[PDB]
Amino acid sequence: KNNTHHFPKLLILVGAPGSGKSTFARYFIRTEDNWVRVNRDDFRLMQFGDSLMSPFYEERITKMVEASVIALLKNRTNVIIDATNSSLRSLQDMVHTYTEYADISFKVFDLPVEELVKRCHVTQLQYTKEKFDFKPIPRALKETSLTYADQDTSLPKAVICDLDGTLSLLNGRDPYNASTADQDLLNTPVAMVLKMAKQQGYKVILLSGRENAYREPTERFLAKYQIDYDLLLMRDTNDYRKDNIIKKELFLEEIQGKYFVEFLLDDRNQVVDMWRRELALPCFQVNYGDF
Amino acid sequence: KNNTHHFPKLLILVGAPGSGKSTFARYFIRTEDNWVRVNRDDFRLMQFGDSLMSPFYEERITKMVEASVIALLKNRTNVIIDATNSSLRSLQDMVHTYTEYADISFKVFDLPVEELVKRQLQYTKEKFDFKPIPRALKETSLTYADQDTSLPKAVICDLDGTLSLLNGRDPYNASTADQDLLNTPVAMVLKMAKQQGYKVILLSGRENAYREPTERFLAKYQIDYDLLLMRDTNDYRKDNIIKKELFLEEIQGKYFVEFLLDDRNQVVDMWRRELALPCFQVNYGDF
Amino acid sequence: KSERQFAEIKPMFEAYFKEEGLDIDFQFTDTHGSRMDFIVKELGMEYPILDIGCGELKYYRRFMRRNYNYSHPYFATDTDKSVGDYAALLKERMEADNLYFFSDWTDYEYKNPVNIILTEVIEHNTPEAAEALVKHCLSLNFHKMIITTPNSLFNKYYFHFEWTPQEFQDFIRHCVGDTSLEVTYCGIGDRINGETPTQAVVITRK
Amino acid sequence: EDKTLIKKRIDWFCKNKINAFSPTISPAPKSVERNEIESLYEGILWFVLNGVKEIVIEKKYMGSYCDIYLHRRLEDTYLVSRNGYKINHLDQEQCLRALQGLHDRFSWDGVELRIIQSELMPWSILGKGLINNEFSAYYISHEIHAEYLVQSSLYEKLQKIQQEPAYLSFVADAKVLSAKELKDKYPMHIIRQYQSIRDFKFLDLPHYQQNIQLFKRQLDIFGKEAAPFFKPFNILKEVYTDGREHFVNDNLSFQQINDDDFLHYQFTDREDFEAKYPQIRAWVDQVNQSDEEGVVIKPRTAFLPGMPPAFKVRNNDYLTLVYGVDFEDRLQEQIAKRNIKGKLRCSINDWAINAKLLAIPYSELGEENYELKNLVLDRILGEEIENQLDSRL
Ligand SMILES: Nc1ncnc2c1ncn2[C@@H]1O[C@H](COP(=O)(O)OP(=O)(O)OP(=O)(O)O)[C@@H](O)[C@H]1O
Ligand SMILES: Nc1ncnc2c1ncn2[C@@H]1O[C@H](COP(=O)(O)OP(=O)(O)OP(=O)(O)O)[C@@H](O)[C@H]1O
Ligand SMILES: Nc1ncnc2c1ncn2[C@@H]1O[C@H](COP(=O)(O)OP(=O)(O)OP(=O)(O)O)[C@@H](O)[C@H]1O
Ligand SMILES: Nc1ncnc2c1ncn2[C@@H]1O[C@H](CSCC[C@H](N)C(=O)O)[C@@H](O)[C@H]1O
Ligand SMILES: [Mg+2]
Ligand SMILES: [Mg+2]
Ligand SMILES: [Mg+2]
Repeated sequence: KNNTHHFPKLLILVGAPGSGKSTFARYFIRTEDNWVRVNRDDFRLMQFGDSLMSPFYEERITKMVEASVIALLKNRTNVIIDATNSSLRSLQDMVHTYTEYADISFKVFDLPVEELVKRCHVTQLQYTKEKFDFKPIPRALKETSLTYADQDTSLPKAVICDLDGTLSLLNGRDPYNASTADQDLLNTPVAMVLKMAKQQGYKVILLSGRENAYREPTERFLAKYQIDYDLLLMRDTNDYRKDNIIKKELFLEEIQGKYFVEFLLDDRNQVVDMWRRELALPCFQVNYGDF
Repeated sequence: KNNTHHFPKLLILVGAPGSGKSTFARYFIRTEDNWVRVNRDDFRLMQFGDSLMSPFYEERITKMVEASVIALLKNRTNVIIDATNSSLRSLQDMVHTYTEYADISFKVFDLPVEELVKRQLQYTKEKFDFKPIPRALKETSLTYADQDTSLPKAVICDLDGTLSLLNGRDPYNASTADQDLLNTPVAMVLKMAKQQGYKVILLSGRENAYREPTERFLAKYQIDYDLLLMRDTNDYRKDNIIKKELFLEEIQGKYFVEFLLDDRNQVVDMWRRELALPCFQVNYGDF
Repeated sequence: KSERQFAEIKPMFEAYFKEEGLDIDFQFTDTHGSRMDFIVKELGMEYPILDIGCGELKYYRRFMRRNYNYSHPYFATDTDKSVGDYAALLKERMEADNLYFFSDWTDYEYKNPVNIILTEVIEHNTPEAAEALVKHCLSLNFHKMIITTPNSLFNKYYFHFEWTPQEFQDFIRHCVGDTSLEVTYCGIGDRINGETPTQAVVITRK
Repeated sequence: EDKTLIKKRIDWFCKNKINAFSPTISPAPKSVERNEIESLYEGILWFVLNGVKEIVIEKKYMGSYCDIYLHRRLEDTYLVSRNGYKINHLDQEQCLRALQGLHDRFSWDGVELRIIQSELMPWSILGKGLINNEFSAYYISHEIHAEYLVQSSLYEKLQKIQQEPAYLSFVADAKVLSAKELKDKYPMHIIRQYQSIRDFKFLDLPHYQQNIQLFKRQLDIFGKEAAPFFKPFNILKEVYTDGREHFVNDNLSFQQINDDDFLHYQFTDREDFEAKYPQIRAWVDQVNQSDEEGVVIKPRTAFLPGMPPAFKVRNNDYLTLVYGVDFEDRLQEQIAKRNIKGKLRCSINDWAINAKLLAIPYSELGEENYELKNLVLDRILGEEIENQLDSRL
């Protein structure tokens, strides 16, 4: 080390109603330099209402709060956050959700209940059981501990390639109508992997989210660009379930336990997540997904 | 094919202050099922702002309006927007930014200014036409940069998070990098890489100071490599720009890049959207 | 109100009806669902199913809070414009993710094997277009098909058409004719001197 | 509240061009003082205490709330109910016939509609069967029961036992010793019998009958059938052909839209009333002897902010239809369980919504007026909530 390196800050205001956290913040964002406030209550005011809502709404408000904080923290904007939360399951969670993006800090607002209900309510004390110790928590990463899955190394070496948008760019084509798929263009770098792949003992298995009905226009595309493959695995005709569901079935039924997958090449996120997160397998992501 | 897929609905309420859009959306939320409001004004209020602020706040607000809308659409949730803009196309950005994500609908609240100030003018004024757009897509090919296909064909590979698993090391103190771990499938790529006419080139953010413990890690796992470009010791600036530089000095126009294995986002973007090179991204890297 | 409670009263009511000259086997669940139970049990959860004739009741049941892990998709069809529109409203992502609803039979393309449900249907709407629908279904690549209709002999006991068994049995015979199906019959619901209120066939392809 | 089916209802309120809903009405506040459960006095005094200088007194009619949408073309008028619905299951001929009383009292040059709130008469035009199933059934039961008690030797034998020395011995040495012993009165054998007697509710049989008969008499007046007619009482607003509208805001409109029926009009401001109360009470008691449900009191101008639209005073005779045959007797106990608030809380909201509704111009009603739709649902909630009240007020 030796070096200076700084990340934005997330300042979590922790405390009860009336305890003066929104007042501090109004002063704070007005005098400090690069700060944005995020209030949960202000959010559920776009949806019209007083500050408790449907477990539908509150789950959606969470989805938004988190997105925004991350959105900003990513932008190197400091974020103060008005935790009406106050618990521990909240706090520890809050910390999990955030620290990796920025340096967390805390500011408590304790205040005698005799004084607290004099900010005019509903006479209700909260879970203030001075826990956790509110020591600042610098940014932490957690994950360079990559651990795959214990696949039988007796089974024959094999790689796995997505077709749509990984070995075969659409070039305008309709995503769901892969009949016109012999016009498709080659993502040569992936093509080049599959080449050198089969130069070592590697079985090359094509696994695709195309209707099986479009098998023929596919085999055309493949032999047109001279792709040397072992299996061609395709989605059942009239299936239409999500990609990762039908690909995973395909994986477990066929590939699984019959081969030893050395890695996978794919494009869209939904699928990459499944491969990595559910099946615990190395998968390289070739372009950008987020379809 | 005929399955058809169904996407969330984003509904822009176009009108000018007083119209009726926020009163519609009030009824529209309480009566419809899966719908959330996203109003730019309530975000200002979150910063303690009357209306209109520093271009700073305005810009940072925007970054979290798009955040909160996309975050919702991806949770498959219909989203309504009180477009307090409706400008001579401030609508098109709004449409270009989202159409990737949802079926876009409009509902213009037109009202004569004599009635509109039941509390001046507001120009219509357009060839816009409010046709409900489906979902979009695009990014329909890859502009892989014209490369001199005569230079020795070679591949490029990050160390940290790609080939070298930290196993909980200090990512800034690479002195112990020799007791680090191998991401075998990444290494398996470099193995077959060599055996084909490829020069394997390494390229790191490790300051040169920690080169000994690097070369040891490589020898230990018997990694076969041709170059090893690193960070100038005590350079300490953005990981991203260092590699960018090293490339344009050492590798650019001196080899032929077939692809790059990398891990951290900041970098993968640089490869794909600045230098227009192919870049396979092993595993997740959000920092 | 309880199954256990029902267990103690059952023999009593049953014995009472013997002396009146009636063997009755009383059942707690109610003909419907007494039936829907039988179907779910019989088919199983290992093939995707084809739900011919549906307000949605059979679909929810195939999902039961993930308790039955339904891996496949779910094919469902119906003529009622009502049902179709309700099927639509479910593709406003009130779940129904693996629901393909189709109206024209030339829209069912799935070339893979399927388990089939002819809920009530072959009477309580169409008549001898039954010969049609049942014969069309038999051509489909299926594993197991279940058909249910009223017993008509059961009408004695209450207060479109309706076949007796034998009437029904003939219908099935003259739809399989000569193909290598295996076919077994049985009844569902309260039984009185042999007759239940709904008839059943379990057709399995050898 | 089911959203997919409230969405339904609201669309109808819009489709049908309805321009107003309705108030609930709270009874007059207690008078533990005068033992009148709905106090003519304490209900007028409540108003002067809150700023009325002029109030009006209308007879309260026994029918069903019906907003009349009088069009100049009498042929195309319609009737909306207590809540948001059109009434069209009446003889729209026979109805229009009764409405011409009202129609011919006006001048419709340049006036195209006149929204008038009235009582559709009589009770059984929509309420019969609720009359048959509930009310006449309560009556008959009690009347049958009373026949039995009178014809039957029952009450007699009980009274004879209640005299014997075996009993009484029991009721004394048991009023003083507590569930004891055992009460070696043969088990339980006696402890049952003599305990069940004594705890038997005797009834002043004649008084039980007189009570039953008052119920009958009342039910006979209001509850008998039934050639449709109207008792109009307030003009909500007048709608001109020339676009413009006139928000009436006057309950005294009354003496114009029908009802040459005696109302009255007093200026009781700042307790020169009390000396004014004896005349208003003197006439209302003429009204009650005169076979009516009771009386309603309203601020002379229909809408006042933060106010209820009215107070009702149902006489005690009529109230025996509401409470048992024995309201007369257990008068005090129920003055106690009573709280005019809650009603009054809703009674102000309903009216105050109703006026922001009436506020929307006739031309604008529809499914594209989301201010309409908001006010409605708001009003609809008010229903869902107000219905959960005592439901005897
Ligand atoms: N030191 C103080 N002295 C007097 N009044 C104060 C002080 N601090 C805050 N207040 C007042 O107390 C009231 C509540 O404060 P504030 O709005 O900060 O509550 P809060 O903690 O944000 O509650 P919520 O969770 O509802 O946002 C405000 O009206 C504020 O003006
Ligand atoms: N159709 C309508 N008829 C009558 N009044 C209406 C109607 N629509 C809205 N209003 C009233 O107009 C007032 C302000 O309108 P509204 O709140 O809808 O403006 P807005 O669309 O929110 O504009 P902005 O959000 O840009 O400020 C509110 O008091 C509301 O009750
Ligand atoms: N002169 C009048 N002015 C206003 N309302 C009257 C008049 N005469 C009769 N009514 C009726 O009396 C109603 C309230 O009295 P009543 O107790 O008979 O009905 P209700 O069932 O209590 O109505 P709610 O339960 O909605 O209060 C009014 O809604 C109206 O229908
Ligand atoms: N030829 C046909 N094709 C598709 N549906 C048919 C049909 N003939 C009759 N039907 C349908 O069969 C249905 C039976 S109702 C289904 C019963 C069962 N309780 C369940 O919920 O599943 C009706 O809705 C009717 O429209
Ligand atoms: Mg793909
Ligand atoms: Mg890296
Ligand atoms: Mg009445």
